[PDB]
Amino acid sequence: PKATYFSVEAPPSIRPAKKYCDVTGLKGFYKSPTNNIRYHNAEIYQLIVKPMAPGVDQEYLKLRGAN
Amino acid sequence: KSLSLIAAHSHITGLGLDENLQPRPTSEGMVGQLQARRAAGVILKMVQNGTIAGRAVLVAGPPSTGKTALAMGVSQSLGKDVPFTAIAGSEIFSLELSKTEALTQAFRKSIGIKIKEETELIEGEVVEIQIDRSITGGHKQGKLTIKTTDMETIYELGNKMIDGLTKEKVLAGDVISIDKASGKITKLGRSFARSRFVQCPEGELQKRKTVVHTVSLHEIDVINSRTQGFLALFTGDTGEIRSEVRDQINTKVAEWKEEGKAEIVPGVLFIDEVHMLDIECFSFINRALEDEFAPIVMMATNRGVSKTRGTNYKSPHGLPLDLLDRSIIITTKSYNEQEIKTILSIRAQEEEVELSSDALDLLTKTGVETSLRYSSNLISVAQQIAMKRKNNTVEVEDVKRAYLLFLDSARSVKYVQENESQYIDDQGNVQISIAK
Ligand SMILES: Nc1ncnc2c1ncn2[C@@H]1O[C@H](COP(=O)(O)OP(=O)(O)O)[C@@H](O)[C@H]1O
Repeated sequence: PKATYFSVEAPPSIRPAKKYCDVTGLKGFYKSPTNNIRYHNAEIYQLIVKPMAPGVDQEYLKLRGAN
Repeated sequence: KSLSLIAAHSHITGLGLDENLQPRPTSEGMVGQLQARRAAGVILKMVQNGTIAGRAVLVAGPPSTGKTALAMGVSQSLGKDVPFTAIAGSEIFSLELSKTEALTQAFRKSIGIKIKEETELIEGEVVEIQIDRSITGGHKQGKLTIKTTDMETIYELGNKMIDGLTKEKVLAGDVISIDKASGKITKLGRSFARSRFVQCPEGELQKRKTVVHTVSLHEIDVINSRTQGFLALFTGDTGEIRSEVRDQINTKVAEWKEEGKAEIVPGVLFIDEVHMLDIECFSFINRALEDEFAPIVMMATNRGVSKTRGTNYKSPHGLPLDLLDRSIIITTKSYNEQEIKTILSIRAQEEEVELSSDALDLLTKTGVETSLRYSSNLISVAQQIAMKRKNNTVEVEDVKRAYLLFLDSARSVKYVQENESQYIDDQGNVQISIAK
């Protein structure tokens, strides 16, 4: 077995990747349980993550491809 | 404060001094001895400056003139985070340690190192803890929902957190503080979910903090002396710590001060009734203040020209001459009528309910006549016999009853003198029988 277009596909990394905030992009210390959104701190949480208008969480996760 | 009942020096909340060190006539529970109180304020400002090492002060005077009150006032006005060790003259005669060793330990307990450390702490309320405990092997997994007033988040937990949460069994709604570095959770309590209680934690989970640590040099000496652990600090079997580990700790402390990750806080060592120390102890104190890491020693004595223990000659204040040379002396005087009235007023105000004014005058007259301490001890028993009469105030006749019952020193001495054969003398002669 050998292929060209599929054997040059890069395999997933063995080192665990760095976690980042979804809306700001710093360290996501916390992830909201209901929203599944990585967020940096409290004012980010209560200012963006709580009053977010529904359907925006999927396009949030679409950047990381978790939608 | 821990558990504190009413004691002798309980009214003293510090030196009653202004900003220019001039003593107020009555402030912070202390009245009188204004020259001595100004001197104690100057010594307090010395210790608070912290640039002067190894001075000795000698608080000498008549008994019951407030020397221990002055030292307790200095200790109260110093506040916390500055070490204070109050020992007596009979403590250092140890059955296991030598005299100079006990003096060295007491010297090094009053020198402190201040270290600022920044740690990590996560503290919140557990909304819900789940564990997917499908243990096909040793691996297990679970998730934790932790909430504060401004946080609500879910965590993915590794195996060691599952082990740490199996013990110290956290239910939903409990308040926990997690140290991520050491993996030690503390169950502060349960939040307001009754339907011991603690308030729900405020926002900003994962908040670093600075906990300022002050340890004495004696604890570092006990730790660095390798065969004694920190259990020697509680058990007391430190057992003749060697000089080389002390020298190593002094060099390390100088290195820490120079490189700036530790600050040294000088303290005060108080020796009550210093006249009971031997001449060997006076020699070690005589040569112990020349070390740079030596505290400000306070000594209090109430003896005249007396013998020095371990010798046979007499010396002033019960101390040898070179130790008197290496110390400045604070003098204290006795109290007149108004000072006795003010002291009894303050002690009766704190200790119990109010007195009638003629009873307070009778207390002041008795305190002038016999002793201040005898009147202060008469206050409480007069109040108790007033409660036995079922009256709120303390009258003159309750004081008369307590004066009839509880004798002072002079009446006891006199009554011993008229009844001599009933008692046992130096030669062990006593007439127990009453007939002929
Ligand atoms: N200036 C003062 N202000 C308030 N209380 C005092 C004062 N002087 C002495 N006392 C009180 O007198 C009692 C005995 O005094 P003490 O401290 O034993 O004197 P000394 O230290 O000279 O032996 C203590 O309860 C103390 O509170």
